[PDB]
Amino acid sequence: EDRSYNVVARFIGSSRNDPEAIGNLTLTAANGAHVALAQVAHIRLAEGET
Amino acid sequence: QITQAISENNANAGGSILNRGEQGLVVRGVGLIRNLDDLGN
Repeated sequence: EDRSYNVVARFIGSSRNDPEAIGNLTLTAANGAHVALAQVAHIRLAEGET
Repeated sequence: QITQAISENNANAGGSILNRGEQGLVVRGVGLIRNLDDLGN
């Protein structure tokens, strides 16, 4: 109608609850193989200014 | 294709908020280019 909303694709719940899960998340590659980002992007924990 | 791909390869994004218990965690990440050694990739 006159109203409008957004549309969002998001990982479900515990999919990311923590660093370990996010590490095990996947994305594609040039060679056509799913690769966990933990194999490429180093995931750590640090505090930072609010 | 080179210029398109290398101009596409440079970017960053925020991860909103991850909740562990009552603790909110701003998910931050950066692959942002800094030195010229990272330019080679």
